[PDB]
Amino acid sequence: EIYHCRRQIKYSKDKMWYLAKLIRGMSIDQALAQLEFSDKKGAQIIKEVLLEAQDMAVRDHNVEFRSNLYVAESTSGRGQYLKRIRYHGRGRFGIMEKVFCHYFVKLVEGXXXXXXXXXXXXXXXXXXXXXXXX
Amino acid sequence: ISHGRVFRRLGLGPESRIHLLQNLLTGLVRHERIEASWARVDELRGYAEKLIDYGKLGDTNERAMRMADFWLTEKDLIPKLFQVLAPRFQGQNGGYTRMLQIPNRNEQDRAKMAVIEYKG
Amino acid sequence: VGLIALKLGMMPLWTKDGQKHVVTLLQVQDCHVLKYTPKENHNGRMAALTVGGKTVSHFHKSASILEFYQELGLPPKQKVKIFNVTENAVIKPGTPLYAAHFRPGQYVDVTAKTIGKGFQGVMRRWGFKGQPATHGQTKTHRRPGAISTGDVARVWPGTKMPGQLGNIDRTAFGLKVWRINTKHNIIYVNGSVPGHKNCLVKIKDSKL
Amino acid sequence: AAPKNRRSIEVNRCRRRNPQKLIKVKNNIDVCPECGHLKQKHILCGYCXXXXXXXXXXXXXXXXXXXX
Amino acid sequence: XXXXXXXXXXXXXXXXXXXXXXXXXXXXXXXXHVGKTDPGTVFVMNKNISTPYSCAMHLSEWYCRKSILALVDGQPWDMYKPLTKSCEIKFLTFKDDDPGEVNKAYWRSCAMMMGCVIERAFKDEYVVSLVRAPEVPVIAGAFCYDVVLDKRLDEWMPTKENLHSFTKDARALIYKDLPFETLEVEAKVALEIFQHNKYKLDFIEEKASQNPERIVKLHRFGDFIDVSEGPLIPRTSICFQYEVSAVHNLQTQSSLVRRFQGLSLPVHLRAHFTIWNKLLERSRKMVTEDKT
RNA sequence: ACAUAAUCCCAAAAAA
Ligand SMILES: [Zn+2]
Repeated sequence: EIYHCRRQIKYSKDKMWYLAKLIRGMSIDQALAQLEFSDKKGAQIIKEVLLEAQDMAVRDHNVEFRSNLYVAESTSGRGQYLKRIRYHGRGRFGIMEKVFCHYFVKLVEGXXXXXXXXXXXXXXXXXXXXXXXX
Repeated sequence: ISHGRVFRRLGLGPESRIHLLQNLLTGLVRHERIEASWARVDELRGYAEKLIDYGKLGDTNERAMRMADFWLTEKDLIPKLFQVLAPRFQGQNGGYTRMLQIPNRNEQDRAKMAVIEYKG
Repeated sequence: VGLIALKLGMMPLWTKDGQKHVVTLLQVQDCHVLKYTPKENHNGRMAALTVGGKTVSHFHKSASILEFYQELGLPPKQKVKIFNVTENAVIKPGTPLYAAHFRPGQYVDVTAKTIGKGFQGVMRRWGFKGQPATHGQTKTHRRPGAISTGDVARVWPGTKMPGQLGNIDRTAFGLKVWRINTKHNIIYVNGSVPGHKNCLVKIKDSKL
Repeated sequence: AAPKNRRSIEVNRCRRRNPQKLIKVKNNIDVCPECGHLKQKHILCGYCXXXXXXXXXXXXXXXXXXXX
Repeated sequence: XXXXXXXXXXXXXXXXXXXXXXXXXXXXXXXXHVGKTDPGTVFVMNKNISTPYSCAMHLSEWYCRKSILALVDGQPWDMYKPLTKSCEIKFLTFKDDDPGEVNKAYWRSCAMMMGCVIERAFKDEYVVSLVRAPEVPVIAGAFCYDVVLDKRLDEWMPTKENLHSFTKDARALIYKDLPFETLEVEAKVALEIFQHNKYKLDFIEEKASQNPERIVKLHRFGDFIDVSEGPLIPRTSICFQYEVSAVHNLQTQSSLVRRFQGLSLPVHLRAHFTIWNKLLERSRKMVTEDKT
């Protein structure tokens, strides 16, 4: 498995998670194209992370075929918070919290296989007949 | 309501809109091609065709003359418009002011970019 | 007895009596009977009335739509609608039809799509008076004001409030037909018709 | 107005995930007919065009500087 | 007929395993692939019987899935065509200005495919008997599949529902996603496998013996085997749809020949259902023509 | 004869 991580980078975790779930389960190529033409602040960063992950995959692991690489797991954690003073009216100060995001990428070789297909009639006729016999 | 209405706003006043059109048309006739937002471009098309047609009317004619002087203040644009750009489009009717799309977006507002160009 | 039409426009007419009459024109492009569905409990049978533009065939793609047009031997059509026929004696198989089907002096009902106003305030919808524009009134001018009473917490279902208006089906009743043109396929109908010109409308037999 | 009580995790997740549908993924990817590079659909390439537009801008600046 | 087909498939699998073993017996080789499709690309690997499609996979998944044909040293080849030593690899696709090669390959793949389908349907009923004739490609956009049948099939008429069922089974095998195999075999073992088919025997004996190359390429799809002098369609996912248009009966030298013909869909794209019906009419008319 | 939706806790029933 090929792991890559980026910490102490300042971006919205909730916003980066949008592009993080986007490439999860998807193949390297499709994820690359997506992140390239995806419009957001996380697009560039996650693109860099992916590119570095591919470079590490090729150089360190010495992978024979690049097409056998896909994205198995992607996650976004929260780092330290920078507290800033936001000046408001009537002599009151609010607390502006600048967040941070630690991006983690876990890659596994082999062809990507994901099936979300579920037959309704089969699952119903099986679960009902098994629940009636229990 | 927006029902049956051309002549968009784009967050500018009437004078600001007209002046914007005059500036974009200035750059367009000067450089023969320009890059701007898709809305401003699509809006600029018709006015460009209008100025071209006004140039096609006549050089000696006063109506076309004062119209051309009204929209374009610059003294450099008019002779290049009438003597050079106009006679090549003489045969064309709707064949000028082509619009194309630009692959990337701005780093700030991510505004959709488009280019307007006359036929060479 | 009825057919699907297309709103054309309006214009005044002058009767020999000298009385002015404001009428609207309903144009008939094409009409064909597609499917005939018999029923029992409803005590009536349904027929298919269809007005095509023939252009939409390529830009509108569906399996069932195209297969329907092809298997029925029907040319490409823009609008397919249904009509309820109570009388079983007047029911005919699939046939093309003309705008001569209507006669002058007959009162008809017109079903069409009302003009969409988009998102509209409490005004222009339920026709509320609103608040005054003066005398210390602050930002209450177009506001609906109070809604419910302290007794009942929740507001009653069906309460009048600002929202989307128009773009829905409406039927106008009691519209007299002054005259019809077969060759030009034009229908002269006295009254008002829902929606803008070129929008699909429906001419049906009224109830009097 | 002010919130009556603190939001539970479940409501937050169900609100921030399902209805927004995250980011809907369509296919914008198409191969450039010229250089064969991957670019956006219904749009000019970002490889064989931007360089030619910069060369055309430099040629227009050189022609405008030579004419003056 | 099932035992003979299973014995022929087992003998063909054993002959393919023996030929592959004797040819790949030396696993030490140098394969260098260098060339510009897109700008320049330079790669060096060590393998025997190297596949250029594996190099397409080496580049990326995109160029891999978009790979149709492989141009090597100026000579067009299939993506399954083995490469040796130094080679210049180019990727040819349908959208390119040279549709000819992928078109011919497409028509020959379609002929083969139904070559399997008809046989499988004829394996459903033991009553029928099938003998394969040679296939005739037509650059006009047509392909003619020639065969002969038992007397019982000569007496019984080909009702419309039949051909519809053949089409359904064809699409069935089309979404079944079965990979094509490319084998290199001698004319002898091939003669032995094709013994039950007279026309193919005559084909190999007459044509292949005059050829200096004793190495013949057998394309295997499922339990079906076909002889091809040219490239084959990359996968079963490449072909979106298929149709059976019509048949013909030719009389030559007091012999009857039954020729089936149909059409194919390139790059998994169809304009509409209307133009599809139009394509049916066009297909049948092109069958009526029988170009030669 | 009082003011949001009914029955004096469901539905009904009958007159040890
Ligand atoms: Zn390009």
